[PDB]
Amino acid sequence: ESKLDQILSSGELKVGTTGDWDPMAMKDPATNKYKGFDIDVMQELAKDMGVKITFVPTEWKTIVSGITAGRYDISTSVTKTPKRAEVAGFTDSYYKYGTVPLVLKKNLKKYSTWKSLNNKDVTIATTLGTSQEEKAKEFFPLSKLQSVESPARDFQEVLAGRADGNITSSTEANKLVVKYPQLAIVPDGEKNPAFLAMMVSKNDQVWNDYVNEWIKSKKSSGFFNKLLAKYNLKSLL
Ligand SMILES: C[N+]1(CCCS(=O)(=O)[O-])CCCCC1
Repeated sequence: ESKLDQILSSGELKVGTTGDWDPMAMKDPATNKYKGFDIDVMQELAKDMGVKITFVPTEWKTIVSGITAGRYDISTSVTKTPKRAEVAGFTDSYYKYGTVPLVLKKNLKKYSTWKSLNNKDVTIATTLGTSQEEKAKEFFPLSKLQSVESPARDFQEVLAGRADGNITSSTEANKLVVKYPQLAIVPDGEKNPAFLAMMVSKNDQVWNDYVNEWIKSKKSSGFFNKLLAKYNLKSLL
């Protein structure tokens, strides 16, 4: 009695999404249309299945519960975690991210390593009260900290030369180095690597297999790496 059967017979694929994640899954302000990388992924899957997508709004706090309860067939991208996998299935991953450091480009030879940013003479900008700030204290215990309060942005301090570096997700960094060509990712790998995947019911092997099969097929023609580039996004190796 797999969801695969129900999706094909009904002609409808139900997709749970928060719609508040630029540029993975957003709603267009005026029109209220869903757009973004995960939306295009789901459009392609429904096209290949010969079915229509139904978007089912949810929030971060309930999006996993929407899978467990059967409010939708599949989620948009979420971070795969052991805790989440106790209750939900995940598809294969198509996007790897982690924490990386940003500096001004001109200061690359000076700050080419994590260790170079961990020094009494270096200032690291952080955002006050965040997860990110706690990680900066872990990675750069010898450095001087500039902890600014939202809405002030940590990266703006780096732009202004008031701090030498900051850290953020590779996703955000990729976006920032696009917008501010004067910035660069310190090329010394990433910390706390993690993976985005779609959730499906933990108890429906047949549907889980079907989506993984489709992902494998798409990967063989570079579909996801091309779609990531469409959005100027890039997966870590
Ligand atoms: C970066 N992000 C997504 C995190 C989603 S997670 O699966 O990791 O729980 C964007 C939207 C709000 C929440 C934070």
